[PDB]
Amino acid sequence: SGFRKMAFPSGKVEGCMVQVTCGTTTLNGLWLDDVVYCPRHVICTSEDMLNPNYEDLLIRKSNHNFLVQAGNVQLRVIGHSMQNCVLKLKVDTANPKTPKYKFVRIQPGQTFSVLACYNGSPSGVYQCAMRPNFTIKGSFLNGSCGSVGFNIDYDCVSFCYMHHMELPTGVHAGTDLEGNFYGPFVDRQTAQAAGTDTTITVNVLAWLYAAVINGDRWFLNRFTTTLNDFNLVAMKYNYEPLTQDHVDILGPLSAQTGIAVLDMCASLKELLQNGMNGRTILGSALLEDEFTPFDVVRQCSGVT
Amino acid sequence: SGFRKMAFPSGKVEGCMVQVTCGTTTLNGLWLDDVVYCPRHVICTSEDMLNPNYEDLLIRKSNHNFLVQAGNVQLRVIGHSMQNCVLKLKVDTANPKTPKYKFVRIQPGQTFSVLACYNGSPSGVYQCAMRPNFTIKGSFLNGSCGSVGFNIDYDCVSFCYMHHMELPTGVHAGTDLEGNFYGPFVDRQTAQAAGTDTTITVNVLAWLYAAVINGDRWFLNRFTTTLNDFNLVAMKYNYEPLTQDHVDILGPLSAQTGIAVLDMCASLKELLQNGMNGRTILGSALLEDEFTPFDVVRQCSGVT
Ligand SMILES: Cc1ccncc1NC(=O)[C@H](C)c1cccc(C#N)c1
Ligand SMILES: Cc1ccncc1NC(=O)[C@H](C)c1cccc(C#N)c1
Repeated sequence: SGFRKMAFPSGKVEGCMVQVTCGTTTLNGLWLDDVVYCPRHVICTSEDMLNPNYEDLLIRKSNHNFLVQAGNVQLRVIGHSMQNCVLKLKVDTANPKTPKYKFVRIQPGQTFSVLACYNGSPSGVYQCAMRPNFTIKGSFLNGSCGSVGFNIDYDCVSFCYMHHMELPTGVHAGTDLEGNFYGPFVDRQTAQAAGTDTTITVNVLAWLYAAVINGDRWFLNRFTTTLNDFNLVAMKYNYEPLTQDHVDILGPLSAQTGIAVLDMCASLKELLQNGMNGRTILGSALLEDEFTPFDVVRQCSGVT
Repeated sequence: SGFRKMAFPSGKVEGCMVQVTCGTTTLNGLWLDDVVYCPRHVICTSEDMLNPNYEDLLIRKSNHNFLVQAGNVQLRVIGHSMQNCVLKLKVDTANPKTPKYKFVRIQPGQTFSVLACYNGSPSGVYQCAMRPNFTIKGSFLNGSCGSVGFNIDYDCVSFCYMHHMELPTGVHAGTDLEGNFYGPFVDRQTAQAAGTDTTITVNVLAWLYAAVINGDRWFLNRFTTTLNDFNLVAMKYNYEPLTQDHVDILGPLSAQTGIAVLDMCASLKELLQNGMNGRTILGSALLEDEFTPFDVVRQCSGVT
């Protein structure tokens, strides 16, 4: 009973967080095996950020200029390399708390947990979605760079995001763990446009199924629709076009509730055209898009 | 930038979770030092739950009937005792992962993180508030009993809640770590009424300050009010009466934004009387009451 914006248990990721300092800039690093990963802008001063030449800036640095502190003890840096927008610092000690892990690049519309950190220490954990425009609406202040996003499948942590930047609009941008930015962003202090965002249609449908499972059914109507008709409405309301791939992953929820996907699309169509009329669904007065079909299945079945 | 429903990092609590089995009933236990804490209904069959006599039921049990498994290894039970609605199982081994901890009883309207667990394994973490009627609107399925709520102050985990029961309305009830229920509930399979709930006024005000800090200011108006006038409105909308104690803890937010508490009460008054008019505040179309003034200060300053 009940449905919450649940994050993964952050324990496995907490054991990997370290503080990385280079010059007078300090941020967070991810220590997996004998490598510490962090945003390459750790080597920049505030003035360098205006128009950095990272290759030239990194050439002035040596292994002894990167200070890595894991909790209370100091790690010895025996190598350094830049991969895209991340720095990889080779250390002489493998992290004894390294969980089973993978580096994955998530698709827009997928969700993940963020462990927000400052000075190598965790402050909080929250669940969010990668927006269709490749930004994340996080909660990050200065010093939070190097904080990571992840998913967990039983004992394996799949790291998908590393925080790098706050756009002038207050939304956030970052990279995968190979240092490739999500979206069109660059690690530079320059105004950068994030694309037009849209609502993650499949996620709203998954969340409407979670509402039915937990007893919120007032929005169910006597109508149905077609993919074409629904997509005409989705376009008018800046929702992502629904595809047969989206219908396929909603199948387990359709099977559990007996509500055909296209019948749920007709309920979504009426909510888009009429609004909530002062009512709520799962404690929300808007259509929630940060739960994927997989998240709803996992939460509603109790997967640990 | 940004404001999220952030939970505490759950690492310290994950290291304490164990599985407790007695007969054919399995639930979660909390292993701190050489004691495992769990709901006393672990000793009941489904039929016993109709009208349990816990003293008589516990008399038929011996130390060897309580199976405690911490991850993969079995703990040896050398003592058992019932304290209110919790069972305390003395084990021959102190948990090597015991964090610095306290047992605290929280007041209604306070917030905390829940680490939802099944069979001793963590599935997710979420932040919630203790409702003024002493229920929590969690996300719990069968097997989640023994999952705990907590807060963390630097290195100290203050355990405040242990999950015990799902009411017929789908809301949740539980105890402090001394086994005293929050609210008028009893650990019995009988329909039980939770009081009339109200909105946590001080929390909504704290969240309106968080919105101002992050740029959502459309709801600020040219008006002010008095505690008496505001409380007339709060009563009409089933909001908790605001006291000078509530005003006192909102002071740091009033100081940061320069918006007097009573001026913020006047904005809240207009939002209660007029609604949001199809607009949102911090990504919400309703007035959010699950962030205390302390949570907003902590999140907006980056406390780790
Ligand atoms: C201030 C702040 C708040 C939240 N998240 C990140 C930040 N910090 C930043 O955005 C830093 C100053 C920055 C500036 C320009 C480019 C990059 C990159 N990549 C990083
Ligand atoms: C089914 C379920 C879902 C979520 N949370 C708890 C539960 N489990 C329960 O509420 C169990 C069956 C129960 C029955 C009656 C009294 C107590 C107590 N104390 C416990």
